Amino acid sequence: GYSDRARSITLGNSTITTQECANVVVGYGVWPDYLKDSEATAEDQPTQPDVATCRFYTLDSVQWQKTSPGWWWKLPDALSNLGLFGQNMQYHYLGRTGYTVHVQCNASKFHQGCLLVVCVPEAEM
Amino acid sequence: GYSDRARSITLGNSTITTQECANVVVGYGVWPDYLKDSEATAEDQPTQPDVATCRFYTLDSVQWQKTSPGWWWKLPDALSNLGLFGQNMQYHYLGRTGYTVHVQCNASKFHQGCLLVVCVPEAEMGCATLDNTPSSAELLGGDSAKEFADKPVASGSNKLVQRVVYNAGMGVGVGNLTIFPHQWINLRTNNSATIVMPYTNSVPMDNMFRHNNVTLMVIPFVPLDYCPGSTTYVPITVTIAPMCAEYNGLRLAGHQ
Amino acid sequence: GLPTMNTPGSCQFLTSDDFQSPSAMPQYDVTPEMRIPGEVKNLMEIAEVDSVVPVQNVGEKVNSMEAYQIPVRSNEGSGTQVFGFPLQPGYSSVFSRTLLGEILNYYTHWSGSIKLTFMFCGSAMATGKFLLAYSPPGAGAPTKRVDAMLGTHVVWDVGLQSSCVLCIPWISQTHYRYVTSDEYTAGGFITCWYQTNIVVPADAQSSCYIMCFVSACNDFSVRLLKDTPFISQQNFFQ
Amino acid sequence: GLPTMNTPGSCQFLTSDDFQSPSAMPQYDVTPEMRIPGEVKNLMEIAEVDSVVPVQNVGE
Amino acid sequence: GLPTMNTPGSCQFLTSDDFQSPSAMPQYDVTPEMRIPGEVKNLMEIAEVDSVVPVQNVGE
Amino acid sequence: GAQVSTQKTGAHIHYTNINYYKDAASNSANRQDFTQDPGKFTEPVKDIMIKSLPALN
Amino acid sequence: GAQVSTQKTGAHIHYTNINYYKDAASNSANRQDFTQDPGKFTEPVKDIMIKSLPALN
Amino acid sequence: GAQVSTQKTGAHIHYTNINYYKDAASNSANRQDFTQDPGKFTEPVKDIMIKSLPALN
Amino acid sequence: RVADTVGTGPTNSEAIPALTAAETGHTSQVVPGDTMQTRHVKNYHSRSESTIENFLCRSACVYFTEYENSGAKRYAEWVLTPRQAAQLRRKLEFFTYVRFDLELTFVITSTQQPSTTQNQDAQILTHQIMYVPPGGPVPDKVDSYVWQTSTNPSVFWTEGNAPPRMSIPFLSIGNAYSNFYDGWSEFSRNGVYGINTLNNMGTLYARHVNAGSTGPIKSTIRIYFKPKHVKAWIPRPPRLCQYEKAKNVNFQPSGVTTTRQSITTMTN
Amino acid sequence: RVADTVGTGPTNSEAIPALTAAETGHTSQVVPGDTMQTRHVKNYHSRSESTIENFLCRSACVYFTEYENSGAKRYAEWVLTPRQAAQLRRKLEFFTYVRFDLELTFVITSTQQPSTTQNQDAQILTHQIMYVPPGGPVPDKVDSYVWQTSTNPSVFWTEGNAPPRMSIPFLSIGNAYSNFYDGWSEFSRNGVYGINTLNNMGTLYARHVNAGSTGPIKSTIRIYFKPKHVKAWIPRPPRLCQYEKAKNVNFQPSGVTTTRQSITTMTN
Amino acid sequence: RVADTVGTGPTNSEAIPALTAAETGHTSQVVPGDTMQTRHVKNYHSRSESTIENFLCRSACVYFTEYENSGAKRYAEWVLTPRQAAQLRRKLEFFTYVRFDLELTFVITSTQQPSTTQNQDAQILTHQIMYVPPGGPVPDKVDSYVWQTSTNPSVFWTEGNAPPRMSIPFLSIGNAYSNFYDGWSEFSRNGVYGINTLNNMGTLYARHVNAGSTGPIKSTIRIYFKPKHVKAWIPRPPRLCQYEKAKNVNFQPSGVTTTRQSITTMTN
Ligand SMILES: CCCCCCCCCCCCCCCC(=O)O
Ligand SMILES: CCCCCCCCCCCCCCCC(=O)O
Ligand SMILES: CCCCCCCCCCCCCCCC(=O)O
Repeated sequence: GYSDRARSITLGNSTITTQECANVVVGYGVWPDYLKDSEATAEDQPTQPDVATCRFYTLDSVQWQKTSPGWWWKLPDALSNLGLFGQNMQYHYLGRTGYTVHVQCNASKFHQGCLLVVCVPEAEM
Repeated sequence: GYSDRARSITLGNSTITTQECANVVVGYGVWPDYLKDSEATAEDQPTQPDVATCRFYTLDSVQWQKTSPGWWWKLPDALSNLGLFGQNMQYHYLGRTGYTVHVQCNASKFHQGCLLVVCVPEAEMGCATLDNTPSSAELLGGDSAKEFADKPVASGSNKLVQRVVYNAGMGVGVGNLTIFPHQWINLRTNNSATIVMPYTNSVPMDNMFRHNNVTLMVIPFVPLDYCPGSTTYVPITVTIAPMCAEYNGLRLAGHQ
Repeated sequence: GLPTMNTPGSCQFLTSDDFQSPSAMPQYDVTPEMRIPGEVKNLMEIAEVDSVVPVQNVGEKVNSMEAYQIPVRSNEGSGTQVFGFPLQPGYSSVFSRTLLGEILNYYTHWSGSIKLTFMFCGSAMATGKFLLAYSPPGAGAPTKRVDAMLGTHVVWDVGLQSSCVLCIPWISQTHYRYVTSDEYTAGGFITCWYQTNIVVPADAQSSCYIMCFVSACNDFSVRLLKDTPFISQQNFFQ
Repeated sequence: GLPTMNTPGSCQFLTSDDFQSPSAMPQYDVTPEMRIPGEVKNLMEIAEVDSVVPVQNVGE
Repeated sequence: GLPTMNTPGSCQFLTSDDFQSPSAMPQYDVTPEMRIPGEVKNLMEIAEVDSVVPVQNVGE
Repeated sequence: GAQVSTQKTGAHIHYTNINYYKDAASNSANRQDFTQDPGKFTEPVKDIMIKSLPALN
Repeated sequence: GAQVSTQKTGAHIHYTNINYYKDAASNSANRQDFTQDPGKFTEPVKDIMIKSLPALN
Repeated sequence: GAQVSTQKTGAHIHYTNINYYKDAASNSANRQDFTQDPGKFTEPVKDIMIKSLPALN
Repeated sequence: RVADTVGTGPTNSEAIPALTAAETGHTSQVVPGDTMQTRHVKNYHSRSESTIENFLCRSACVYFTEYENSGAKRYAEWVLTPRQAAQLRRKLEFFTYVRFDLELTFVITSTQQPSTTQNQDAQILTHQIMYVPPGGPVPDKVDSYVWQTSTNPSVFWTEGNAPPRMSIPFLSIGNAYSNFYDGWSEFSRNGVYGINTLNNMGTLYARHVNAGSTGPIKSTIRIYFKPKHVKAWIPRPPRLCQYEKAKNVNFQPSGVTTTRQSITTMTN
Repeated sequence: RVADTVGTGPTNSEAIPALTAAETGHTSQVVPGDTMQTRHVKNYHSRSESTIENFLCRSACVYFTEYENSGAKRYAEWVLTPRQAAQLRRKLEFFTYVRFDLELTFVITSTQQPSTTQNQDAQILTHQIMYVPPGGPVPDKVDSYVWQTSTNPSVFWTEGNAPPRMSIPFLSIGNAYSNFYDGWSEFSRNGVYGINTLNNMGTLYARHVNAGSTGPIKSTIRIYFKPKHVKAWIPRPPRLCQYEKAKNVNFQPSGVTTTRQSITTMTN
Repeated sequence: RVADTVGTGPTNSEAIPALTAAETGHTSQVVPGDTMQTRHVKNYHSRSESTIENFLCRSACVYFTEYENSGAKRYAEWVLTPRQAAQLRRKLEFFTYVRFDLELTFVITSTQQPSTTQNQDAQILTHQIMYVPPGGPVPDKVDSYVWQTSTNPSVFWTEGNAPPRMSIPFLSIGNAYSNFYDGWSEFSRNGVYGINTLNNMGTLYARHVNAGSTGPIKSTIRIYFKPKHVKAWIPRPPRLCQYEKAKNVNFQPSGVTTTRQSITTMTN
């Protein structure tokens, strides 16, 4: 049999494994797909890098202290300088993409705490 | 429903229970059985003691310390003095048997370590003096376990075994011992290790005193550790069950 | 007399030849066969079995059981490296003495994918996350987790199942590689990094060990049988 | 023993001969073939291609 | 001339070999066979017969 | 009683063989016996282990 | 399993061959393979050029 | 007129032989003639002796 | 033929092919399309050189020894034993038990010895090699009666042609040749320990049939084994250490492997 | 069989078979019956000697080297490489990539060296040739253990009979043998440049098994290659210049061709 | 194939397989399952090496003799008789009468003799062997006319190649070769007694056809017999004693066997 805690995610040449995880949250009920012809506007032919751009990029780690207010990341800017994703978004004028965010924090059975992870669309500050 | 960790083994009048165990290792894919007629050589009728010989015999325990090179046991010799198995192998000339080895070590969630359990067929060992071959008192110690060494044994004019551990006494690389049937006891996961070895040999039967078919080696690849306040005495127990044991060539008692 | 003609290559002793010869013992009854467990029919049934890798072959560590241990403790930082070695399954000291390496030495060419299994051997209270990585050649070796994240990597989450697998695939320009050192057929680099940290409670050891096992996948193959450069002798043994 | 007779021309090395010889590497797996442009099957496929002629080969 | 190749083990005299050789006396009429009691076809027809054992082989 | 078999050729022709001696111990080596079964060593466990399943459940 | 083929004779007879070794790399050279295709080199253009036609029209 | 016979092989393949000389005294030795009859020597008595019976009755 | 890679795509599931448990003594059967995206590849490689018959069926020199046409050492003797040469010994010891036919080839070569004797005009030398199974008489001298070979197999070879070669069947009272033996000869658990206990293979003798010349000549014979029709059981780890004697498994302790500079160094 | 001429007659048309345009990189396929009147000829000539298999399948000496039965140079070594002899090298370099089996033939011949040693009466010499693939041990001396050839292919040859000959299969990690390589070994675009980068073929060693005599003897071995089952791709122009080294394509600039007296002279 | 043991159980009956009477000159045909309990065993052993053809068909040296290229002993003669070598004689005498074809093989080897003659440069030696059936002329000298072999079988052999070998059919005026004869040649019961009476086999002569050199050379010829298509009758006990002459059965009295210490000692 299998459990709901264990879950592996494969993308490109990257595999993420977890043995203690909650159910995956899929957006607003929608799975990221490609732009259709009855919804497009730009006439020329687009380029899909696929494996070179759709893979797991890890960022720097931050330390969780006993007095940490919290952190945030502007998703498109965060990867603007990583691999071929940044290069394709640097040589082109228009782009379109969805995301898969995995946040990881491990501690023992004698630690306590609770972190809220939220993907906020159009967070104007 | 049931889990894969729990497993009970019944043999004779002995039952072994475990609640945290890995899958059982069955030899080279073969389950121990009896000798067939198209494969026999000795003409007379053999005697099968069954329940009296095929049961779980427990040996002495050894202590796992923070600096233990490892232990080994010559399987046939280890039980040559226990119950009716020893008596039948003492009154007969030829014998044939497989084994079921269960090694047990329990510790808490705050202990760490890893032990390799390997059943090595025909583990011929070497001597510390290139000139001679080792003694029988050095190779096989009955009613006890034989300890490895962390440093090479000195040479000279003796008959000592080269008990260096990273050479396994056999003059090989120890990390390759996973070519034989094996099982790891990891204190954070495993609790015990079961191995069901069949009869391996190049003849249909053999004398059980002057030849040792297999050998049980227990080596702690990762040392034992804990923090001050937890239990410091951690033993290791070995239980061997003969399987499909038969004997041929009744004679007077003795081994000469 | 049937007229014949001898061609170049007669009365020569090629050690790898296949002929028929008269028997010295004619009409000899051979001992019947019996059933012995563990019959081998190919050398790739042996190389396909795990064996422990001596990653810490540094200094005197080769003369103990410490060569097989990879030390991993609690670090007051993040993204530092655990180990690294090149994908040279028969030439590098990390791999030349394992079952796979030993079998590879008797041959000149190899091909196929590689399995690296890692077992975590801490306490049941220790938790961690690691980032195993393989980088094909063309650049150097990665020197930070931002350079190793860009290759073929797995993120190993430590808990319950204490064993993860990193499969190194076949990414070559040729069908085969060389078992000896050759730049034209360079393999790449294998590294491991801290993903988050090893976290433990009080009264528990903050220093653990990892172990590595190497084996071959179903696509593995070898060619050109040769002599092994390991065994040697000065005079006939007695 | 099948009675035979050797004829003139035995144990000689004619460089343009066509025989069979024992293999030094028995049961060796040869690398598979791939498709390469421009396979040649005759030398007259090359001579049938133009090439520039040095007619003014006079002096320097 | 059928092209051949000699292999290791030619012009050697293995005492336990089994070949054919030219006859020195060609077309020789061999004496006919007669029936003689006690034809042996195996050495184990002889070993299967009793014989007295010298158990008291002590001294003179 | 000639035996015709296939030759070892590349991927992507036959040969003939006759036995001359009455001892089977004089025949040529059995080079083409490509049969492998690694299951005796790689997976010798009593219970089957599905690859895409938790080894311990 | 003998192979009978035709001999190289003049214009304006057969021979027999048997393979003795199980390695295809021991056979005789492939002398009679008279197949030519000069079109890869003499005329490698995209558009066909009729001989009795102006090359440039 | 080749003679195909069976080879001497173990328990638990054929060979071919041709005669080249017109004298039968040149053929190979008759190695495979496994026929035994020990009754001429072991039990040469006039009256049959049943094994499980008193020899003298 | 090796397996062919299956092309896979992106996954998001509760399946865990990577996560396993190595304490069960079981090797993970994970393919590369389990931890990444792959393409369909048609593999054509063969495992035809890894077969035990191909790995072991090659001639190897197991011994060589000398004798002379005059003087003291007039013949040569050698108890048959392959554990004198390191290469074939280390190849066989990969397994615990083996069972094969044998192909013997002998390379006999003579040399003229330095001396002051004059008018030397040598005739062709003929050599005799004789096998004595355990139990038969032995040649105490060079011109003894034992060289009549009434029953003992023997080969007469005249210098100048193809090397002598014979076929030996699997000669063993047991069901397989034991490469290792963990026990003694006597029931008293003392005496000969190890594989020397099962080494009852016979003896090989060699001599010159004629002296050839009036000057000295030394002939060396090299013996070559070649296993055929091989069967093998219970694979073992490789030796690693260097061999010391031919009768036992004695060794000198050696390090696991050779070293490098650090745990992060990509250089030997 | 070559094409047969078609008989033609007088023409007066707007067809232009002679007029073409050579700037298209296309060779004109004009037959003689396009610019003149011809007769019907039945051609019977064959193109059976222009085939690559017939053009390349001929034995050629690619190297020869010497060794002695005494003294310093007791054995000979040679990294296998055909680019030492000019003839076969220039034949192969007609194409960019080739793929063939090989037929090796060895001509070993001995000579007696001048010396003052007396009473020389030599026995037949036996030679050993040994192939070591890249990675295996090498014979540091003449009587070393490596000559046991447990796995390494080797040939024993006694002087006086047919030359030794073997068959080698297409040994390459790639799909074809590259006659030219425009690149380096290192990704840093420095180091070894050219085809020496792909020359990983092994080494060949040769020695005397016995010394034979008490006087000096020098044996020379000549190696002969013979490609079989040839495939070739991408024909190149011929060398024209004279070769200089075996590892690179270096040359000394030479004139296009040899000269004559004027543009109208019909004499060399 | 040997018989297969039948499994038996416990018995209590008036049958008596063990009790017999050996005064009847009959061997008891008791199997082990008659005096104990047994198991069923499938026997696969063969009696294929105990056959008389396999026991006797092996070449054996029956004689060797010398001759020279100069001097007195210029040729060699030998009345054919196998009773000079002990091994084959003792094998045949197992039976009273035999009947077989023969395979003859000759090992001729030359040696240079010590002498003070100089400038010796020998040419290849050719030997002649000639068989004279009883009644024909004999070679009183080396260059006599009898060596023309108009009807007498003979073999010419040049030193350096395969040993000469021929096939002889069963030559006997009787129906079988008698290994023993209890009688005389004359009806007067005096004269030649024993098997020498039936030894009318012919004579074998050997010589050098050319002298080869100007120095001395001694050639030794060794004769090898090999029975084929063997028939045998009336087995006899083995010799036990040591042979003394070739023409009779004379012996020196010897003890039944070798001794031990007591009737209870388990040691030689
Ligand atoms: C005339 C010469 C005949 C020689 C006959 C030799 C017969 C004996 C062969 C010995 C083979 C020993 C094989 C040992 C195998 C092992 O135990 O590893
Ligand atoms: C006992 C001697 C055996 C010798 C085996 C020789 C095997 C190696 C052959 C080398 C062939 C090199 C072909 C080069 C072709 C090219 O690149 O142009
Ligand atoms: C050119 C040489 C020819 C030689 C021909 C030899 C023929 C005579 C053979 C004699 C065989 C004697 C057999 C005796 C058997 C016996 O009585 O035991």
